[PDB]
Amino acid sequence: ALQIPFAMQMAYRFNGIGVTQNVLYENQKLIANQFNSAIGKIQDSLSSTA
Amino acid sequence: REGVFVSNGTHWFVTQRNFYEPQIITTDNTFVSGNCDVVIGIVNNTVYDPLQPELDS
Amino acid sequence: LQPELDSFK
Ligand SMILES: *[C@@H]1O[C@H](CO)[C@@H](O)[C@H](O)[C@H]1NC(C)=O
Ligand SMILES: *[C@@H]1O[C@H](CO)[C@@H](O)[C@H](O)[C@H]1NC(C)=O
Ligand SMILES: *[C@@H]1O[C@H](CO)[C@@H](O)[C@H](O)[C@H]1NC(C)=O
Repeated sequence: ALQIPFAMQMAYRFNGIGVTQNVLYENQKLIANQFNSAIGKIQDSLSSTA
Repeated sequence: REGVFVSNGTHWFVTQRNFYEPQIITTDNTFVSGNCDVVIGIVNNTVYDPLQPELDS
Repeated sequence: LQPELDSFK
């Protein structure tokens, strides 16, 4: 295991889907809120007694 | 353009992810976009330009 | 680059 700071850990994953990593850093705040926001809904999806 | 930025204490370099092959930072292997006002973790440094030595040479 | 310099020095 080699430590990789999470900032550019996502960046390489973006390179793996044909997206330039420059967009991520310019949109780091938006992605973080979007990721956390999604975690909010997924929790309620299971808690909704479905 | 490829790999990540590394520094042996004070001298920054560019190397591929899966091996340590440090190289001098250059415009050819580092695509530039935007300005260093929104990226978190930017580091001030000069980027060697191969054209300048060739200019007037 | 070499021909470019030669074309215009
Ligand atoms: C880091 O690497 C450069 C590259 O040659 C070298 O000059 C320098 O002594 C090394 N150490 C530090 C602390 O910069
Ligand atoms: C890294 O984290 C430390 C403390 O957690 C903080 O002081 C520093 O500004 C951070 N740097 C970057 C580039 O995020
Ligand atoms: C980096 O350079 C900019 C402009 O040259 C300057 O405003 C800033 O204070 C420098 N240092 C940083 C960003 O740590």
